[PDB]
Amino acid sequence: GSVIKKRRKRMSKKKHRKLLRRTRVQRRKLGK
RNA sequence: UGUGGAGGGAGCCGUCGAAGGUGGGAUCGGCGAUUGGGACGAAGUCGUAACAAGGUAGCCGUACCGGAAGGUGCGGCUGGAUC
Repeated sequence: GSVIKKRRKRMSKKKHRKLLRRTRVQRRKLGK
């Protein structure tokens, strides 16, 4: 088993997560 | 025998009636000032996060935080090394 794969996975996950932290307001108070 | 009679038609009325209109909706596309992140880039800036115990072992899930890689906490795994 390697960890390169899991790391690329992890990075995509993290960037999407931080994007959601930054847009937690706009998503809610836009898409109603 | 007579403008007689059935009877029929014209004509008219009603049912159904396409197209035309009104109506608020569905669905499908396009545009959209601005805003995202995605790929590639020549060559550059910021750092050293990772690979050897990568110099704080990494990694999974989650929460918080941070200029950025990332850091810390709780639990877990070895796909973790020496003795």
